[PDB]
Amino acid sequence: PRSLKKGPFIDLHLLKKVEKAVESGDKKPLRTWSRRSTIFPNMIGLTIAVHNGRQHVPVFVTDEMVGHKLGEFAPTRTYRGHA
Amino acid sequence: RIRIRLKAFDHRLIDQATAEIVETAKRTGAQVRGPIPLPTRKERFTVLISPHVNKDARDQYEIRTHLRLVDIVEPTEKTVDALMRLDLAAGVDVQISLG
Amino acid sequence: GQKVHPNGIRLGIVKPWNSTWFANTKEFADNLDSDFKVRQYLTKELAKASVSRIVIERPAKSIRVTIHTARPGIVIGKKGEDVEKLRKVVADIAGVPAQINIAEVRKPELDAKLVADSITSQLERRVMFRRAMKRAVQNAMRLGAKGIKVEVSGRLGGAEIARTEWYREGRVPLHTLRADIDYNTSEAHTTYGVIGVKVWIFKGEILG
Amino acid sequence: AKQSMKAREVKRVALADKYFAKRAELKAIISDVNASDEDRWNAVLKLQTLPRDSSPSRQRNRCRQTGRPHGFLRKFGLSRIKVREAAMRGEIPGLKKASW
Amino acid sequence: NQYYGTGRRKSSAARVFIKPGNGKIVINQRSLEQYFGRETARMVVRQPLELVDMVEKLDLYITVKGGGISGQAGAIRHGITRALMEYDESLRSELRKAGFVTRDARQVERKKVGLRKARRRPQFSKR
Amino acid sequence: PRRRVIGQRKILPDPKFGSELLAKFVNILMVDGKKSTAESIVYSALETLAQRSGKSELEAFEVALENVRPTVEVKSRRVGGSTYQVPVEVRPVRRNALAMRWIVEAARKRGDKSMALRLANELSDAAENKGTAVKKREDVHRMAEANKAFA
RNA sequence: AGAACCUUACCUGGUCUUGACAUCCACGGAAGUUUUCAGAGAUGAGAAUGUGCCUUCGGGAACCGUGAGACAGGUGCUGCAUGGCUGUCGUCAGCUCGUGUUGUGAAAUGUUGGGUUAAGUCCCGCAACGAGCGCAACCCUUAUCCUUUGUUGCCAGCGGUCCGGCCGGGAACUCAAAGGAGACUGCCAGUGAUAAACUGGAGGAAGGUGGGGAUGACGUCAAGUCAUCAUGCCCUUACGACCAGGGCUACACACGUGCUACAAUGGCGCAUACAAAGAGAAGCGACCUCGCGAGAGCAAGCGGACCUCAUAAAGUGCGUCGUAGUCCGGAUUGGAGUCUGCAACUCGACUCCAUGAAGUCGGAAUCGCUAGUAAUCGUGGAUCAGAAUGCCACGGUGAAUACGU
Repeated sequence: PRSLKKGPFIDLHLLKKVEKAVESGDKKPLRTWSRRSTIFPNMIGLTIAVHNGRQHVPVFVTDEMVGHKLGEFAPTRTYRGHA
Repeated sequence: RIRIRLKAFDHRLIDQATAEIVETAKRTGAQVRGPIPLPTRKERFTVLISPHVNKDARDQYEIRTHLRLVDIVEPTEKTVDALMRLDLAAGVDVQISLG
Repeated sequence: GQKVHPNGIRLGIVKPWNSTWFANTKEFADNLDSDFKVRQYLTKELAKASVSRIVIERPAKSIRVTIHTARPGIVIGKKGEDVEKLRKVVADIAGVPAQINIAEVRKPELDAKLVADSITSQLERRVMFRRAMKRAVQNAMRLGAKGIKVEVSGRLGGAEIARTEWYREGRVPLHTLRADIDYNTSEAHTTYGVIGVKVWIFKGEILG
Repeated sequence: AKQSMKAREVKRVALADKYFAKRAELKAIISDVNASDEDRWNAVLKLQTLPRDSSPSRQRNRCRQTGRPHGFLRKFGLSRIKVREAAMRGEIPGLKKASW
Repeated sequence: NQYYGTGRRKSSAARVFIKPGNGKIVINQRSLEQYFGRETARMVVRQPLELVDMVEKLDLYITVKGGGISGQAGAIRHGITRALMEYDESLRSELRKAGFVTRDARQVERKKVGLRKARRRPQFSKR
Repeated sequence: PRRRVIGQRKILPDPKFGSELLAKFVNILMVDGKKSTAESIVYSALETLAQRSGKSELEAFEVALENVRPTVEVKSRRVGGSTYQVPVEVRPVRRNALAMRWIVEAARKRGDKSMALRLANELSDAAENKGTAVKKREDVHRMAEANKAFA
């Protein structure tokens, strides 16, 4: 994981977007590619459709999800089974 | 005292350069220390010689950098000044240093 | 790729280096590139002039070139006219004060590189490669080579199936280190493709 | 390699040349433990703002003749293949085949 | 008066000096027992002296550099033998007979490209 | 090899007792070029054996050896469709080595804890004409006897 | 000889089209320097400075801008069109030619035969006589000696000592390079065809090519490489160019090559000894301070026989464990962290604490090695911000066996 002294990581533009949504009080999904972005307290409640390489998959945020990153909840590979 | 560090790839050439500087020194001044041979640096290199793939196919080159330490104990007026006009043969990096 | 390069194996004993200068690991690659650049330029310029060997030698932040060419005056042109022009562009290529010398090549038939160039030229102007090769070998021998070998490869006579052919005369010892084997190469960019020309010339054994 | 790749690299090199002072200053700021938190944050965000090609860790060493990325050597600035050619042809000073 | 012999074996270079005395051996300002913990090394350094019964007769001062232990001991012995030769010159034959005069030219064989070691070929397989 | 026989290389006798056979034994025992340990082990065993059987160290070792040396071994000629084992008289240099190797293998096999102790037990057995090395020796002899028809 | 980005050539989207890279004119602007908002970025819109080399002033060379085309570009196809380079039989002792002669001729002879050699090595014979490429020698390195030169290298004998070659010094020794000597079956005996040789021994540091390397004949495999490079159909508002993210790291499985193990010739703990060979300025980084540690802070010495990397490990001595899936073994997973780097999610290395799989020497079968070799122990280097159990180098310890074909 990242160093504690560096702080968390979140993409600036994504942070901005989150701030705007908070200001608005809207619940329309924000489509995003920043899979590397960590998740914050203020983003709880928002839906945020994270890119998985192919498509944006909606991620409704939860309290439990804070420390994690957005890409963790947007699996990229699609394996069903070998038979 | 003037330390002089001669460096070159060719050893005959460096030897020639050592001699010549020694002569330059000896005529003008007095008590040239001497042409001390330091260790040679044998920088080796391996490379694949195939254009695409044959890994055991290789060539191993090297460059032998030779060092000669020449020292002058008494810097006079005439002697140090000689060297300025007395340039050496090419491919021989000299390095003088007084004190 | 069986054989070792005849110059390369002999650089320590009987053959000398072309680029002859010293530095520290800092400035080497830069100077190597400078040498490449100048040499490339000179090849481009003095193509019509029969030039065999460019020798770069840079002491004291100043580059000294030495061009070994068979016919100097074409390189020199009018006395100190063409040489001067070359010098300034060389300086520009390097970024230092330049000094050009021109060595005059006695017996261009015995210089391997020149011979290869001539053969390449002949091939370009559509002669029988075989006849060019015989001319080369014969001339060298006439001039007093202890031996010569030449070899040409690929799309000979525009044939679909490429093949190589070579002609030796005299003695051309390659395993013998002390032998003076001037080796060089060239390429004919014909309509049908490239034709590679190698030539070895045995000027004799050195005793030391 | 392609011409385009060589061009990209040249560009990257130019950018590294350009932004060295600023990027180094920013790195220093970020490192400096005896410094304000907000300042450190500003510095890391500012680093983000700068172009990516500005980084030295982006530029790949290629052969100065062919631009071949692999098989590179630093002392000569050439890829193994062209280096060998140089040794053979006599144009690398001092270099000769080594045995021991 | 002190006599001298250089010793040399794998990468070890001993400087043996012989003097007349009681038979105390010093190696880099340490005793034979101190410097060589190995008995085999002690044996090899002493060997020439046993061969020619000059153990009590002469002291020897040594300084040795390079190599490991066994090689260092062999270099020491070589230097000893050389110094015996210089000293008596009538002892040459028995030293020859023993095999001490010979410099053991066995160096380590360099590693060779292709191979994992001097001679160990990597594992082969037809398939 | 095909072309030339070569002279066997020189071997130094061991420091403690000054003997070639022991040095050869320690060499055989050794592993990974670790000589000092192997010879320490050999010495330890020897000391234990000497304690057990009385006699000198060396003498006891020699006795134990004697009891596992083979007079004859067998080799595979196979000129026929099926293979034929043919006895052959084994030469002085070889037989000693074989007995050593055989002792050492037994020591490796045994169930006791320390290597030196195991070697010691093996030597005692050989002296007494039991153990493992003596059995294998017997087996070798027995095979030769069976194939005595071939000569 | 090193995929986080880059590399990258692939995918997804977002974008450009004389273009990222060149030359050419036309004509708009000195180049360039600084800063602003939107955008994932590519890009798309703003604010300050400058006018330098020269003009019977229709303007110029560097460096941006726009349009036309000529062109650029292609890691696109063909290695079965090619050059160059490479593997391979094989460092195998062979492969050839000229002239002569034999044969209608394809061809033969030489080059076969007696011996001998590592060798088409050498002698002897002989319709062969000669020559070339090769097997040999010339080169590097290593093993002994001598001369020269002695610092940053050395300390035998001298004086002083902080008992450190550290400081007066000394030039001996090691060592460092430079130049010489030395090994040639040269000397002795026997065998041999009045031989080439072989077998032994003397000396010698080295003995019969002393050890190792480099060196690869004519050719073979339409062997490999058009993605290093070069080079003789196809794409050209896209098979070219720019960007962000992803992938090249996927995972029912099969194989190759390695590392670590299964333990006591060992593990663990404490003490302690002996190397070589290298690298180092956007670099190596002492000492001191802090941190359990990875490291962090401060910061000399050093382009380096001087300083740094940098403590060699195996070893040796003392203790413990006592044959257990263990004080063997370390995979795996959880936590917490350090550094590089815009950036360690995919996907880095390393550290600490926890966790403690399988594995008790491995079926058929199969590989390497003849000596300082194998085996085992550590050390360094390249590529390289970071990222090796791989590769290339270095020394330590150091065997077994070769009857024979």
